[PDB]
Amino acid sequence: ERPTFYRQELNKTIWEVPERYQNLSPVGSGAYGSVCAAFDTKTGLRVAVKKLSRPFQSIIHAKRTYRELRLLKHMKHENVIGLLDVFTPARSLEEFNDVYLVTHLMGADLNNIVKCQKLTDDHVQFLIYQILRGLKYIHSADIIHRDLKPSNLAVNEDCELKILDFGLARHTDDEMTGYVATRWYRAPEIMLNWMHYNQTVDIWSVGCIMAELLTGRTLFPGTDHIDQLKLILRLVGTPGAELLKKISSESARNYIQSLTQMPKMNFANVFIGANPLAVDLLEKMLVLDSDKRITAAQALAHAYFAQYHDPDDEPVADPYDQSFESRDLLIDEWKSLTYDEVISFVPPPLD
Ligand SMILES: O=C(Nc1ccc(Cl)c(COc2cccnc2)c1)C1=CC(F)C[C@@H](N2CCOCC2)C1
Repeated sequence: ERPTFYRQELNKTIWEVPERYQNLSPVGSGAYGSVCAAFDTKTGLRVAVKKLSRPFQSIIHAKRTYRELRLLKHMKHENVIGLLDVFTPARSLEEFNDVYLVTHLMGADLNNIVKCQKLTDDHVQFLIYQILRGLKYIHSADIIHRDLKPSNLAVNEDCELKILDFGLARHTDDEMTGYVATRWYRAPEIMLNWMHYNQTVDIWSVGCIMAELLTGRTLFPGTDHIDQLKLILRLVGTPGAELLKKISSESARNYIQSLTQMPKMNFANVFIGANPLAVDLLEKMLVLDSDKRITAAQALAHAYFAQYHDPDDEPVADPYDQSFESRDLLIDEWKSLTYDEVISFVPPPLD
């Protein structure tokens, strides 16, 4: 009933995997887990196999593992990463210490593509169309990516795009400091802790990515947070009273009122020679007030995507029960939760 498992030490971590996974080759590790490329002999797919580093070490660890499983079990979209397989070598709940996730192997991101390929406006259209299509799906289930960047967008040779999160790491304070790609794509409200954030933080990141595809250059390469806010605000303008009032942090509100007031720039003179439709969409994405930002759903109807848009083939997600996000549980409760879900996984119909 249970497939047979086999052992292999790679980089002094033990991998126990069903025999159907062959030719395991390490691709990356990080505090939260290690990844291998593999060949699934049962489907003829090349796969990535993520083994979670100490999945139930803390409460906050055990919850995180439960969170990633649920997410990845829910996501079934062309432009979003799907789960091909999840497994444990544990034979019971008492043995359960280890969690392995299987997806389609990605190889080449948008950061590979913007660095090493001349992109036409049609290429930018197709790329941004697919992110927006994926985000419409992610957002309709109330899931927020929070970390959209070119290194989290997976792109094949026909320019076809999947949203994932490659992040194997902790997301600390220093990793966000300095001249770092980990902070260039973030919405200003979440970068600076301005207010309680929402879905539209993802849209900010899309406008950041999109700019970069049009110019082949980072839109906001801040040497630090404050220097990144000065960049942002130079492009889009210092806020007025209406937005100032919405920033819950009085301390941070006091800082943006220190700044010499600036008008929103002429985007057609920042983005010299762009499709005026690309320009227009950028101005409706890169809006400081997240209440005023265009949504994915509204963006898929923008004239800039007329060649791709089909309102009959841009689906929403199924209802996602996220009520667990507001419960306190013990490790063994998260672990058992995770376990039901492992033991319950039913494969994609081999498409
Ligand atoms: O992609 C995820 N996890 C994941 C889960 C399993 C694996 Cl194997 C991977 C890595 O895939 C690779 C690795 C190396 C080379 N090619 C492909 C990643 C995500 C985890 C999340 F918790 C969230 C998530 N994301 C949420 C927002 O919408 C998009 C999906 C994606």
